Amino acid sequence: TYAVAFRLERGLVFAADTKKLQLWRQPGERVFVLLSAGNLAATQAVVSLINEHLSQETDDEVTTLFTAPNMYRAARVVGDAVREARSINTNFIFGGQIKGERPRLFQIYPEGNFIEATDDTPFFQIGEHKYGKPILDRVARSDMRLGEAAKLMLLSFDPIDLVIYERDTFDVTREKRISADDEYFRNLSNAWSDALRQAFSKIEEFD
Amino acid sequence: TYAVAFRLERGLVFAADTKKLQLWRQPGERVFVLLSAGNLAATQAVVSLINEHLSQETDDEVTTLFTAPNMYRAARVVGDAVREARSINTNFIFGGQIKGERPRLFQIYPEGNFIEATDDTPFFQIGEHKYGKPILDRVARSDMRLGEAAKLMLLSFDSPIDLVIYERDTFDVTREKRISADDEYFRNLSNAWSDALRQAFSKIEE
Repeated sequence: TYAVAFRLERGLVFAADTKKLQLWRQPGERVFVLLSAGNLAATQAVVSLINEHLSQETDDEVTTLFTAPNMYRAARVVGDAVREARSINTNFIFGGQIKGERPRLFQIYPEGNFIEATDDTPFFQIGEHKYGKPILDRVARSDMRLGEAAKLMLLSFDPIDLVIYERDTFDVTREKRISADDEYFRNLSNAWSDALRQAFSKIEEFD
Repeated sequence: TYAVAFRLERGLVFAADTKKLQLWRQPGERVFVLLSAGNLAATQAVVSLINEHLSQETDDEVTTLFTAPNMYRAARVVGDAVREARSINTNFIFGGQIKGERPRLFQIYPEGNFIEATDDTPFFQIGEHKYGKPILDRVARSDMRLGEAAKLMLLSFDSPIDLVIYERDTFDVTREKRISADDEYFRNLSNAWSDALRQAFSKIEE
């Protein structure tokens, strides 16, 4: 499998093929999205540990997703789960927003350490292969619209769960599953062939 | 690691990143190119078996690269070496031309069986990741110019790179060079591709 996420000024966009996209939410206060591109047992193990602490934790000092005061602290909670799940290979992407702070996006490595998305590096890719990485490197900007980034991300896939998180909304109203049978996806793909052909036609003319 | 080849009306183009590109030739008569996407030992074992039959073969009925009457028969020689090398799990690409026949291109699997390039899909890719497959699927044409195809192969890859261009009916390979990352021509082409992609994406935002 493959998954990809973008951090933009207007918010966050998450995409993963076929659940590979996991959602936590306290209405008005916080939203979290975890993307996975490992095996099904590995995703469930990490999700179960996160949920165990939310549902059964007795110790007040242990930080959970719902007591984390900021997104860095929340990323450390997910980092702990990813590390501990190995006891029960691939990276995870974790992003979201807590009230009082900007939306933030992280890539979690197997040992629980992570890196954060920046202005210069506004997206993360996970899976066996980082599909369409050159197209993202060349075209992506942190000030693109959420719908524009969603389109660019879908063209890098070559059944897809797509989630657009709008900054300061604390919900996932703009969520959608996109099949091969979908109408707009085929028409977008057709337009992308013609545009790439025209683009390369100008490259061959340019020389 | 990566290699790619194109079968065009005007000839053949071969590319591999960093030899993983191997040449054989008889002036005016035949030319062959092997591309590898495995370790040094696997590539070396296959090449050494091909050359062993060319240099030391006592049995005249055994087909070699220089006795093969056509490129299908030449591909079977390479297939035998690829299979026998595993005695001493990566694909190879094999292409060339023998006098009296069109240029032909093949992808060899680990057991020595192969498939030939058709004009529907005029290219092969081998390695861990088939880098740029979607760009090649969308843009590649069998009627492209040789330089045009080479540019598409490098731009779709978007990684030095060893490149070989064979012109149809010449039966020699001269256009062979190692393209570094700092090369000024590849820089200018890369910058033009970014802008062309940005223009292309701007048209689909609409």
